Amino acid sequence: ARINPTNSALFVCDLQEKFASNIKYFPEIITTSRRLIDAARILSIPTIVTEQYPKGLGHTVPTLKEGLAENTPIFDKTKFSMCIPPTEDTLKKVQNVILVGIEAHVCVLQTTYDLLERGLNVHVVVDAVSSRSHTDRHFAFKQMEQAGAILTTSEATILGLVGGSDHPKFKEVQKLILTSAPDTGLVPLSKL
Amino acid sequence: ARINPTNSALFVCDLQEKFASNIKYFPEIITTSRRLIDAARILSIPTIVTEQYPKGLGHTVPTLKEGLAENTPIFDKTKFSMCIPPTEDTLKKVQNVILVGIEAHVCVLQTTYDLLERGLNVHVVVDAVSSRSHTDRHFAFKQMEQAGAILTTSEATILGLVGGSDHPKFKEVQKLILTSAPDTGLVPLSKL
Amino acid sequence: ARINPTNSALFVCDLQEKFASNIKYFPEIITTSRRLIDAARILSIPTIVTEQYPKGLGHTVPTLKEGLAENTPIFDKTKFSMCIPPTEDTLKKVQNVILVGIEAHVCVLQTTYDLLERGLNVHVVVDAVSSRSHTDRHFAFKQMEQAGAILTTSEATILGLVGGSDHPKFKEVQKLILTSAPDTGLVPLSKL
Amino acid sequence: ARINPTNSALFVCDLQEKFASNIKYFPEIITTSRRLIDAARILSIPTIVTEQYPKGLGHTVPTLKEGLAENTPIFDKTKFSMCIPPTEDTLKKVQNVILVGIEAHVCVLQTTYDLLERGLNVHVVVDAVSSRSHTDRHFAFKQMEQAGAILTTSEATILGLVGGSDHPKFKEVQKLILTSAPDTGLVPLSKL
Repeated sequence: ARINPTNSALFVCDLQEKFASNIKYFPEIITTSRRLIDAARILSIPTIVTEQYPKGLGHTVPTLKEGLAENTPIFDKTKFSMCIPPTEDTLKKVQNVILVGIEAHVCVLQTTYDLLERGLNVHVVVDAVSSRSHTDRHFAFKQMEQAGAILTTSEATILGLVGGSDHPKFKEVQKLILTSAPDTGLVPLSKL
Repeated sequence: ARINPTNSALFVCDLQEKFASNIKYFPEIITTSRRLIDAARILSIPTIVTEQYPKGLGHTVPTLKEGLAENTPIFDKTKFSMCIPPTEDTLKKVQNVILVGIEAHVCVLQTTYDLLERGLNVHVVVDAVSSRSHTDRHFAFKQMEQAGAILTTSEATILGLVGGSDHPKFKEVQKLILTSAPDTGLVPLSKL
Repeated sequence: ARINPTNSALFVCDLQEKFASNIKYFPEIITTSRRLIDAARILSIPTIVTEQYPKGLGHTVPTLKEGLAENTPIFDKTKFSMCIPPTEDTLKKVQNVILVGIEAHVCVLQTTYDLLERGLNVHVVVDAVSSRSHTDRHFAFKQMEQAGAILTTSEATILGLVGGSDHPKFKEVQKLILTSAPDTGLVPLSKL
Repeated sequence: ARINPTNSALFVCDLQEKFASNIKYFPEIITTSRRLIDAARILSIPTIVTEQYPKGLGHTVPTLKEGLAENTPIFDKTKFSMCIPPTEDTLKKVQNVILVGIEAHVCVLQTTYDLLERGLNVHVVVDAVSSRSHTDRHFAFKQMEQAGAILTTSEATILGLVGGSDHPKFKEVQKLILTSAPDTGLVPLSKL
């Protein structure tokens, strides 16, 4: 599974502001999710944003909306998976889904399962995906891996999409990754 | 393997009183196993409970018993695996087994092996499964995933079973997960 | 792969005296390797022991020799893999090899590759296998896992062989695991 | 996948001067990469070196060039993968690639994928591979192994190539591994 700007879509899973206080490393996950949003906008990659029950949970964080392409749709849902009817038009035109968003073990995991069933490759951006619980997040990644999803990072994805430093949009995406993505406790303390 | 209340069974492995002093995170595992017992009762999911040598090892912890459906069967065994004659008819009806309890590397692991041989999918609830030794538990999970068992968490499992906030039993199961399941030392301390 | 006393052999890899100063958790690995030596003797499981360059690295630690049955051969070698001509006949009569010993990333790993090629299932006893370096040991397990070897522990293996407390040899092998196996730093320290 | 000096090539990717201050464990990785370069020269294993945009990033670190086998090609590139036309003839002669170098999640990962696509076995030397970010490096290895790359270590590789202590070049390669390769924090802390 080799991602490029013409065979991939970005899915933004339920990144709503009323979650903030519960989600682990939420500020970092917003920062890094915005990088992927910008990258998708620069690389003309179709972006889908969902919102879980926005009547109670509010809408997508403003900063993320501000990076979205002019015609990016935002679909509301009560089903955990992002694979709802109005997303299928986008899904027919791509072979890869890049996934960011929250409750890795719920909406991100169920989405991942649905996309894999449909024969799509799923690229989970671990530094842009989190849960209320560290354990739920930790094992969400394992379940996604077991099922065949690629566990990747923001900088790996962004540079993987352009393939080389000669890419027409390399300088634009390089600006987004000038500083390393903020740490989200993914790397264990080292044994001496 | 997509779990729902109609294609799954809950298996409760040997969570007995005399194990309290020896099993790592025993109190936590009891709390979290009870959540899964409750979810199964709510969603009409058949529950099987076993006990190993109940005369020596005690009976199932009261907190767990108190959550069981009116006619949930409790079977005693000497075999490590829960796949014993009295459980065979339950297994014939289901495609998935949700697994909690102890002897992670013994009874839980051997149960897992036996179920996979029978063609069942196994969903090991890591935050509800433990051992006397941290090392035994850690590599039990690795052995299960190697064998093809799914390493999942209680909250992932509960919400996975309902699939969305419009499920008629969503509000009932939502009570079970109001607070995150207690930590059982599954996530490594991270470095900067 | 389901291990039992009639389908398995124990392979003891190069647990020699001069490694004592240059192996992480050497005393712990000897203690635990002796447990598997004991279990194999009790259960009539054929045991094969090797020695690499005994003139320059010393002989098998006395504790381990004392646990071997009256027969049990000790083969010297210069090749890293324990798969030398004298071991070929034992391998033909079994489907599983339980593996303990040192140079996880060298002698243990190469033995593992050779055995899997011969069509044998390999069960690596992680709490009885080590290296001079933590990194070499850590990724040795990952390499073994990748090739299809099972990463197991001493108690999991010993109890896995008997399958229940009604087994005629249960109480005899239970003696070997009354106390948990020594801790060889294999579990990540966890975040609060 | 059984590496020997006659079926293998060493790929050194983008270990250049301007990366020195922007790569975790750069000095360690250079020391360890030099061990593999020396081993390849000793064992007459074909070595290939790439440099990414050497106009801006400078050239291969002097110490590494000092050890290179006599007729070693060094190719420049802007594409992240080492799999460029000039490397094709080398790759048609081998079944195994040993990989060291930097942007674990960029050059090394992209090279790894390209190599695996060509039906080559990839041996990733984890103690000679790193990134600017720990998280990027950590998941680089995960993505590599998901794709089928072997995560190995320098000492495992050197000794794996010779097969035994009676190899005509064993004493020569043994000098390179007299001390353990410098630690790069790859093993999870288990005890403070």
